[PDB]
Amino acid sequence: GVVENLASEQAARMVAMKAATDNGGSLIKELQLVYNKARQASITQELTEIVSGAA
Amino acid sequence: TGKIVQVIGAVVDVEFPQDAVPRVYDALEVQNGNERLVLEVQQQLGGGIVRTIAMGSSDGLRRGLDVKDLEHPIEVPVGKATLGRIMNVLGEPVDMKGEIGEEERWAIHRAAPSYEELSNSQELLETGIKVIDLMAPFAKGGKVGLFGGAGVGKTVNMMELIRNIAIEHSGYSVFAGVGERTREGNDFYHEMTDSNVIDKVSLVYGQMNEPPGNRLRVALTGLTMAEKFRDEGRDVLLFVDNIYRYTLAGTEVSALLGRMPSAVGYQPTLAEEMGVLQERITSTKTGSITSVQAVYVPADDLTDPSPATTFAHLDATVVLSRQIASLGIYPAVDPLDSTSRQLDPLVVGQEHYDTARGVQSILQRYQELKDIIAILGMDELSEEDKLVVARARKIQRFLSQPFFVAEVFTGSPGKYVSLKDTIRGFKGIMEGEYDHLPEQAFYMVGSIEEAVEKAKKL
Amino acid sequence: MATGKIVQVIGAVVDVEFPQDAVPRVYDALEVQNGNERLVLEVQQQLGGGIVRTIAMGSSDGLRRGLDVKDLEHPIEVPVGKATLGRIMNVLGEPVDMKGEIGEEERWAIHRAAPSYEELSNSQELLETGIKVIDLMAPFAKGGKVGLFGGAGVGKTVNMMELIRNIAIEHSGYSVFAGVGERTREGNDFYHEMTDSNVIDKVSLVYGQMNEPPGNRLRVALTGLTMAEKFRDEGRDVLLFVDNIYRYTLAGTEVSALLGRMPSAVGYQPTLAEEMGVLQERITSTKTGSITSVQAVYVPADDLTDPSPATTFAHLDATVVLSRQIASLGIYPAVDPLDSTSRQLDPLVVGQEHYDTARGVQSILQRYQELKDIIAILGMDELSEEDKLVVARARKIQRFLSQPFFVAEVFTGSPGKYVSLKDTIRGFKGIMEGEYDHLPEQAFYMVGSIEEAVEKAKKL
Ligand SMILES: Nc1ncnc2c1ncn2[C@@H]1O[C@H](COP(=O)(O)OP(=O)(O)O)[C@@H](O)[C@H]1O
Ligand SMILES: Nc1ncnc2c1ncn2[C@@H]1O[C@H](COP(=O)(O)OP(=O)(O)O)[C@@H](O)[C@H]1O
Ligand SMILES: [Mg+2]
Ligand SMILES: [Mg+2]
Repeated sequence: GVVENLASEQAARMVAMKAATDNGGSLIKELQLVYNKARQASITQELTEIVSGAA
Repeated sequence: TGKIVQVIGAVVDVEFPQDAVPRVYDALEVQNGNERLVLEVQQQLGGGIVRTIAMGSSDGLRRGLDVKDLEHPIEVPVGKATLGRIMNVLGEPVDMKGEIGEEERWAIHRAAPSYEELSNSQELLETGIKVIDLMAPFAKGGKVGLFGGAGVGKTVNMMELIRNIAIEHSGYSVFAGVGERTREGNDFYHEMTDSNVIDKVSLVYGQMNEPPGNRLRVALTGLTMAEKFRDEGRDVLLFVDNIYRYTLAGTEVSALLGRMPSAVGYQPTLAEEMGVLQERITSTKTGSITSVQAVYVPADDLTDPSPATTFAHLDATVVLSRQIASLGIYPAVDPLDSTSRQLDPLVVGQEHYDTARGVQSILQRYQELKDIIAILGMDELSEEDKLVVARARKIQRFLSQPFFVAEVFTGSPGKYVSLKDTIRGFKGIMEGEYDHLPEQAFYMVGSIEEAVEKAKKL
Repeated sequence: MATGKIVQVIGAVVDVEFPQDAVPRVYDALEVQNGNERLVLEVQQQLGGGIVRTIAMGSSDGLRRGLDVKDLEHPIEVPVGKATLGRIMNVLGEPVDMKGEIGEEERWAIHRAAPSYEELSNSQELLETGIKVIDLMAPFAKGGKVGLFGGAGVGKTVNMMELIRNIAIEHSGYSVFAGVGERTREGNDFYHEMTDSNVIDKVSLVYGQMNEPPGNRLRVALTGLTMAEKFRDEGRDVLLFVDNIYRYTLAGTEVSALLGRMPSAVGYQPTLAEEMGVLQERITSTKTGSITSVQAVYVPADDLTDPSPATTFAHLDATVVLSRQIASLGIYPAVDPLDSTSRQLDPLVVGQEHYDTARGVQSILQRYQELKDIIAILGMDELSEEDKLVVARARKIQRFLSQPFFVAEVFTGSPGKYVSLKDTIRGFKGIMEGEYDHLPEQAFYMVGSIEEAVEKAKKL
């Protein structure tokens, strides 16, 4: 029983880490939308603060 | 006596004789075709030129038209005769009834009451809404603000507060609709009239159809009426339907007035424009104004300058959020961001205060776990963190309530929950005495007994 | 006579118009009577006909239009030489210590051209500072530059005080301290510490305090540089301490914004990388003498990447990064051994002995970083017999890098210790070879030299 429980533990850890790696990959693609939106926002704000200060 | 010399959008330039030039904030009058247009002067430029904003549609204005200098600011009817009637920004009647039989007219530009006159009042005010008066209770004579993006429920909440306070309250009441839908102003006008409370409410409307001058000045008119009722010795309710449109209408006009832009394109005078309004809406020794203000948050960004500079002017701030409304949990109040000046042990008592702080503590601990729950799933949690998560989700459900004004949306009938009856329920959920019920037993119910019942029926 | 007149005043920016025969040049100094007082202006731009735009080197209040302005036909020029040792001076070379006139023979203009690439000479003589971790992990040669990077409260200023004290006492070398944007509280503490430690007579100080207009805070680095250059021409080896490069760049940004130049990357002036080079290129060892420099540089919000620290990296020869975590565990000088670095740390210059000791220490600490997180989970008894040895030796090495400074005695009462480089290498090389495996860890804490660890172990 102990050895079977150990093999079962290894199998469950394998599948749980599979699930966690997919959950991390699916979160990179949310963080990148946030990052792109912030990149664009900073470019716009900076360039407007320059051009609108002139003259 | 004056001549128009420029017309840019909503701002008009007028040239007067050297010695006849109007004062700031005076009102001028033009005959725009078969119409009479009112201009309010903003600035005195050099040489008898004076720059104005048009309180009307700017189209059709030629250069060289003759404008007449009325020698006084914009003045609006005020007092008991303005009661139960709809009014323009210029104080003109806009319902189809006759003229307003007012005895007195006041200028809409005034100084705020002196520091010596203010008054302070801990008298708590009950609203039958669980979240608002657990987390962010407010007092008679205080200011409340409802912060939220677009479409999250900060008008439904204001109509429920109107229902729960302004029908069960004796004094007069005022409603200013600044830059919002005319459909909803009509719906409100008829909801009042078809229940005979209309004749104790005064209405002013500057809705979103109208050019910038109207949306810019229509808030000061509602304030002037409320201040007249305050000075008579009464106590008043003042509801402002979206105060964000009062500064956006300033941003629209600002660049044409020749002022350099500031942080995110906002006028450079944003904080002063906002303060010189928010400062005259306060209670005083002679009478009190209780207010509720809806405060739109652009792009859901709570750090935008316009919301950011408003938080300092309110006593109770109720922050609605989209990431909760999209769970179907209404009212979508965020309890980790709502707050009140009145939440002290010395004001609400140790038990109310302690329940509120425990609820914030649980929901915050639940926020901290969401990233590990998202990566590693819920089974890696300590055996007592699973319990924190279960009670946090139960508390998130129980914060929901069915409103009487939201029957049209969901069918289910409204509920009224008293304070004594909500702190008891939350103390129960926190102490663990309802751990055997399912989450859904708590969604959209009244007091805790209705949850204990709904569990029987699944 | 006074040929000019003021025509505008807008804050710190003053416009003066001269007859077109006698327009001042750029960087010339003007002078005006600001009431019962004297104010000097520095010309920045010749714009238009006879008109000149300037920065006031003082408070602008009280200036009228139409006052008479007189042009000193030379840049701002300051006293130099031995006369300045032990004195405090503002950007204009006037004493702010109330000890009276300076007594200088000679005055030099603070604007001058850097050495040509053929006048230089490259000599690899390492400085000896007396601080264990710096001498070992970040050696720097004469004529080179060192940067003390870190956040706030980590020790940049007291580390510079300690370096000054050692250089002045144990090597009798002159020094110059340029307080670019200096907090007067720390400037006074520095003055009283230098005079109490009895080193003031070999330092000359320049303070541009924070309460002064941007022009004062900007030009102070050049005054300190000019004094250090005068000492170099005499054939000496001097050492120039700049109290914060971050505030040099901020003063440059403000001065730029006042003159209305169109800003750049994150609000910084356009000329940022040119100002930094105008400064850092005059600090070099020429065949006649040598200027060494050590420079504190605040990193705002820990990011090492915004233009202010990012641009200075191009000029440094060694970098010592100070960490508030290390400082909070109480091991001052709070230098991180793993991230600090040097361009001189290679065998051909420091010899194989020093190089191998340094790399061995870094390797032991890097391994202890690995073992920390196994010790946390599995407990320590699951480590090998050898790994428990790496752990004990890494902990001893980590204690031994701390040292009691002479200038820190005011904070802790402990007397300071100066440690020669031979003792440093010998001590670390002994610890890494198991020579001292029998002493307790705390025997090495704040102990200075290795021979004082064996003394301290007897008392524990
Ligand atoms: N208590 C509630 N029950 C159900 N739906 C609600 C409730 N409160 C608000 N809503 C929903 O919120 C939506 C947003 O409406 P509204 O409050 O007018 O937004 P806004 O605040 O921008 O005017 C409504 O269409 C309504 O369906
Ligand atoms: N070697 C040290 N010994 C004792 N205290 C120190 C030491 N280094 C720094 N400190 C503490 O740090 C404080 C400020 O250090 P300082 O070097 O001025 O920081 P910064 O680098 O931000 O200027 C000092 O007041 C002192 O209390
Ligand atoms: Mg609305
Ligand atoms: Mg410092």
